[PDB]
Amino acid sequence: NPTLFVSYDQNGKKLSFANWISVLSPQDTPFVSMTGKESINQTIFSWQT
Amino acid sequence: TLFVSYDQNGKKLSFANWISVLSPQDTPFVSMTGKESINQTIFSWQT
Amino acid sequence: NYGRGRELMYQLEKKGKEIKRDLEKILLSGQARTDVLADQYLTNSAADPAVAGLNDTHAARKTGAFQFLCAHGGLAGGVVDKTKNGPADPDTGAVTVKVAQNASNPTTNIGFDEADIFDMTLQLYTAGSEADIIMINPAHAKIFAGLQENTQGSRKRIFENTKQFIYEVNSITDPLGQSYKIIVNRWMPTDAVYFFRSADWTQMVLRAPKRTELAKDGSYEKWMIEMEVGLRHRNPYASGVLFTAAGK
Amino acid sequence: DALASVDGNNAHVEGSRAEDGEMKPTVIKSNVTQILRKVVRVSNYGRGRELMYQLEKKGKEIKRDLEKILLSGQARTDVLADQYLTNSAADPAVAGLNDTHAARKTGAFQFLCAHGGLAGGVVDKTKNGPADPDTGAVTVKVAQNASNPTTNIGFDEADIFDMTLQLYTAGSEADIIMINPAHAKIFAGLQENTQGSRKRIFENTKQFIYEVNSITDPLGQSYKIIVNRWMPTDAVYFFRSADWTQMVLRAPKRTELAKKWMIEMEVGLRHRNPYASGVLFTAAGK
Amino acid sequence: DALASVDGNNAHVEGSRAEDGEMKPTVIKSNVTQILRKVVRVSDTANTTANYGRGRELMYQLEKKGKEIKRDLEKILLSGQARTDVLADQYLTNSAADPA
Amino acid sequence: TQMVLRAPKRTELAKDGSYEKWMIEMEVGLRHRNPYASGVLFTAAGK
Repeated sequence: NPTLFVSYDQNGKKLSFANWISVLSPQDTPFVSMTGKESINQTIFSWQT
Repeated sequence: TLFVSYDQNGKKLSFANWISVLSPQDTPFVSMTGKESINQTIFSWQT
Repeated sequence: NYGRGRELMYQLEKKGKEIKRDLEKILLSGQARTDVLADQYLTNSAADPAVAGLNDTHAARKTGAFQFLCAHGGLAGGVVDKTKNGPADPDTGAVTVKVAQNASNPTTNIGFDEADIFDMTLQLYTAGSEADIIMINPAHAKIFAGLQENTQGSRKRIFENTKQFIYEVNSITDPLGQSYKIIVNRWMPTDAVYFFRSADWTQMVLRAPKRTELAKDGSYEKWMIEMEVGLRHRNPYASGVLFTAAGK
Repeated sequence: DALASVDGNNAHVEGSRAEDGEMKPTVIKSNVTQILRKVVRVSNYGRGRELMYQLEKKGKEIKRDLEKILLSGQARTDVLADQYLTNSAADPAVAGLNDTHAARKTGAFQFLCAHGGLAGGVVDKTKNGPADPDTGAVTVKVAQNASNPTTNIGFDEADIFDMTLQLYTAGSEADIIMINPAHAKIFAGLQENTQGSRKRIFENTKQFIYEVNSITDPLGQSYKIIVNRWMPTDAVYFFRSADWTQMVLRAPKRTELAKKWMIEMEVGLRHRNPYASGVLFTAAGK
Repeated sequence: DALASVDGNNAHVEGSRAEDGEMKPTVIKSNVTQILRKVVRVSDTANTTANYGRGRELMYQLEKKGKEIKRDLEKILLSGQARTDVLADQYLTNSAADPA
Repeated sequence: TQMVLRAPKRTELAKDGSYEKWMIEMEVGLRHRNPYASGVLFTAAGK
């Protein structure tokens, strides 16, 4: 339509989304993630105070 | 926790201009003779 | 899609992050222990009493946190009472958990008084824990900073033509020669502080984080994450905690 | 929008029997772009060619206007609110008359920073923002200067540290703070006090440095301060480089109308996440 | 979209171009892309049993069902159907149509 | 032209007490261009 270019009636638009998702969430685990493991078999363990 | 990562769908695509055309392109004179152009606004011929 | 990649791997990573956050909160919280096994013939006679024979519900399953008394005073039913001073260890005599009052400060400024830290350190010293670490949540570090501000003039800062200003404190030295470092965690009850110890106090996992799934009923994309971690302390009278001043 | 909550207890009894999950997927946010004209109209000691001079002057003026607007409290207002597409209707009564022109208004800074209201077209400067479901954090709060009996309009000594705490809880990682020169005196005097716990020293020094350009909350978050005269006096901002981006559609073009000189710059504002940046209004409660 | 309305007369003036038209997002909505379904629930004794003409009943019924779904698809594309799904596309300014 | 979503494929879902289930899950769709481009002619005895 070379006569006049109009914008409000523009059909078949392109939403122009963003290829990224800000998933910011607090998850640091400073020390508790760096303690270790003592894998066991049962679920009734103890430590003999 | 709870990573699914199946619903991104960040397509963000635009239109493609798939419109239809109905243009007849016979052009008999332009194809056979060529180009001819008058200069004045009025033209006459004798018979 | 336009911003999403897939509906399974994305959701799977989501659930993994969520399960890690859940574990982090559960370990450092008031997750009272609730078990049904009142075993009496233990100590090298491992058996389940006649009860719990054929039934397969087994609802109650929890651990840790006071109920898991952890050297606390007392809890009110299914909720941990953050108002009960701990017992006295007969070894030397020391309470590792107490509740200071908010009378030295206004009746609306919930927090410590700069003297409870040293009291806790002395209690630990008498108990012989040798703890040197602090896990505290926000809204209480400002106390660690302004301990040298809410005074009469005795303590004071200095700024020698320096454009920087600082209210950060990540270490203190007890008068007993015990150095303590501060580390901020956000999964706390925002009303207490933990004088926990180093990695010596470790946890143990029975079923590591692993995926399973059922095949199909008519149609679905089911998945599972069923880690079975558990916690463990060591000589509960060693470490200690300090609740904040609320009143009663 | 956010990650899923913690939910606290997650014990189980050897059985899933789920409810199709509680995903509750993200929310889709958008923004609009506006237009700036700054027309030029020409109808001689040293100026000579005044055209280029006035053109550069108007360019600087439009840049200043952009810097003033993007930091205002405007709120995007247009016929479309959440159904921006409406490809079916899309203002059907537009073609044929072409005189239904509405005014494109873009979203401002204070509108995208997790606001809690707006006075029609401006953000309300007396109402704190809501809380994000991920972790309880109020990134927009009404300042409360508990030092004076509501007489002086100034930041409290511990009102920016509250913002730092909230951001750390929400995980913004911002490290910049813009401020109007009508408030730098506050941070300048903050290095001193009357109780006697904070005081400068001069050990045979021929200098009187009275300035602050760095802060570190007890949480260990550094914050660099910068001054900008194009901000509203009754507000302070907590910026961050990557969290804010400037979207542009039409670059500044020097041209003329249909068959004078003029400029036309289509620009819009984008913000990665509302609960990342922080704003704080300065006033007394009433 | 629209192409033209009328041809008529082409005489024009230097100012007879006031205005004509309006603007509203396109009315092309969507296609729902219906789905098909064919299943069997053969047992084990059935798959193990034998019979004349065919072998494992399971594969026989599975192939029959494949042919049947092919026929069903071929027939559906020719019958009279109209889409009325509740997932109205409605893009474009109030896009993504997720208020329901 | 058609609008196959992923594909026509056969696969089994979770079984039962000596059952055996299978599914196809074929998903397609049509696509006409210029609705005013294909002819239709019904047959009627009258109106």
